[PDB]
Amino acid sequence: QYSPNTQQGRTSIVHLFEWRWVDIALECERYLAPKGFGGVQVSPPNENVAIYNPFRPWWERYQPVSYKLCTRSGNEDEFRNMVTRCNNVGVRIYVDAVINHMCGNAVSAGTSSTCGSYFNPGSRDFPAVPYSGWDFNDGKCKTGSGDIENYNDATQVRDCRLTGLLDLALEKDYVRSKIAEYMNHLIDIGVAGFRLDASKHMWPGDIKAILDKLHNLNSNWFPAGSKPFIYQEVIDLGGEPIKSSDYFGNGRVTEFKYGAKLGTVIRKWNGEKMSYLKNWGEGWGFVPSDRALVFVDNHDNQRGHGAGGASILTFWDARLYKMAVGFMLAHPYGFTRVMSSYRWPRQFQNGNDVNDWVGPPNNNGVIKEVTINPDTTCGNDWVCEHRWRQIRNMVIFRNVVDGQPFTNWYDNGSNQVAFGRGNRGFIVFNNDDWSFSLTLQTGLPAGTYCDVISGDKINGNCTGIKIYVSDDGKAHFSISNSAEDPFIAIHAESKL
Ligand SMILES: CCOC(=O)/C=C/c1ccc(O)c(O)c1
Ligand SMILES: CCOC(=O)/C=C/c1ccc(O)c(O)c1
Ligand SMILES: CCOC(=O)/C=C/c1ccc(O)c(O)c1
Ligand SMILES: *[C@@H]1O[C@H](CO)[C@@H](O)[C@H](O)[C@H]1NC(C)=O
Ligand SMILES: [Ca+2]
Ligand SMILES: [Cl-]
Repeated sequence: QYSPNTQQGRTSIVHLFEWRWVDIALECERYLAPKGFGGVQVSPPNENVAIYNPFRPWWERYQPVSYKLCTRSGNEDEFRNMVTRCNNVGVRIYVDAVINHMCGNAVSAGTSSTCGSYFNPGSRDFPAVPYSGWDFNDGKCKTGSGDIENYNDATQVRDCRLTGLLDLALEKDYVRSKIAEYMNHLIDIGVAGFRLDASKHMWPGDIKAILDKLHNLNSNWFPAGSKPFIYQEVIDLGGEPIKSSDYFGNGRVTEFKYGAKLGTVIRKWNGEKMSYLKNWGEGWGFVPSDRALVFVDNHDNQRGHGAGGASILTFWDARLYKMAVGFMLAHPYGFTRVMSSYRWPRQFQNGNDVNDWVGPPNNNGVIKEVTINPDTTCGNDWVCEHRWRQIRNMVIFRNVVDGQPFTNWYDNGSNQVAFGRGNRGFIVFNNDDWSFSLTLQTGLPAGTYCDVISGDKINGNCTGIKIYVSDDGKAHFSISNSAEDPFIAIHAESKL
């Protein structure tokens, strides 16, 4: 459950948030496989509630009505077509598995379902699964409301309703088996693994009993004996009784302190500075690298439903976002996930921002198509961060330096830092308020290399900055603090 099951040399996954299955299939063929992306995390593919408004909020997909594969991203035929085409070009599919709960215990304030299945939250009746009142934790939870009242309390966190969502009794083997039936149907179609939603709200032993029922991967594409990659969503910020180490036996765990701290460091909060990232990873008290799923959108779609660290980013903030993603993709700690988002307005109040009824671009309920502009960016309100040159080229950097050690760290005691990845990559960052201009030791061999942040290596030549490495691996780097991207990255495949 710890190995990503990606093709050798492909080292990251991209979350194509709410994209349609057809658009992900095309993206796998025209962009993700040619650019070496390891896989895609898709939004929940199972049937969910549809509020009566239109209003198609993003959170509707986290309220299951059944396990039929029928959502605004597409139906089962479209889902199987996407998994087949993506696996055929070596791009894996990871499903967001919503298994802790069904929909809101109320929600009947006005609602329907995405594939027409009947459901009634009040009587706990979900006949398309089938689940009844005997399959929920209403009698195990001991709070007066039935909802979680203290989110650091270990028993309420796992047995009571998360924000009113009907909580499944995962100690029953019937419930564990229905969930495994759904997840096994997905593995058999060709899925390579899963994001386990709300894992903090499930007991480690119940998750393991579900995982022990999971199938080996489809051996028409994966070697025999391969097991599904599992990454558990658990926000563990520090002193609470629930800890990420309660879940290492089941698979990887999301390290939310990674994106939170990389965000406060790049923003210099409280005097923090990038030179403190010298011992980034386990030196910062994070989970072990072989159990970490890392990302920098600490909390994307930062609406009111969220109890943790958070930082969403715009223009001067897109600059900080690209710097954070580049540091993450060059650093060897953890398995990396990049987020691809959609555009949505903000309100500018409550302290930071509050336009929160966000939902993806939609064609009257169904997700809109992803369009590609002539410069390879996207239209139709999709942001496509994974197509930004600086991010895409850092996804490639991570592949090129796969397995090489962290080495050659440099820092100026403030926010100008640099490090190498063995003899195959080197990266330099300037987040101070003055320019950087110095000769540093790399582990790279002599030659001319293209900076992949400011340009590309096209046809034996570079489109942006060129870096010259001398015979003893030293190289001069000059970075203005006024550059749009104050960092430079070079690697073995961007050498001329
Ligand atoms: C121009 C893009 O067309 C497609 O991507 C075809 C997707 C597709 C999905 C499900 C099917 O059963 C199918 O025949 C085709
Ligand atoms: C080298 C071993 O390090 C660990 O096992 C870290 C465990 C750990 C558990 C929970 C956390 O929230 C965390 O940051 C770290
Ligand atoms: C000139 C740009 O053309 C496009 O962006 C086509 C997007 C597209 C084409 C076919 C599809 O089935 C789809 O989902 C999306
Ligand atoms: C590409 O251009 C750089 C200068 O920008 C030069 O050093 C390099 O030799 C050129 N490539 C070839 C193959 O001549
Ligand atoms: Ca629970
Ligand atoms: Cl997550």
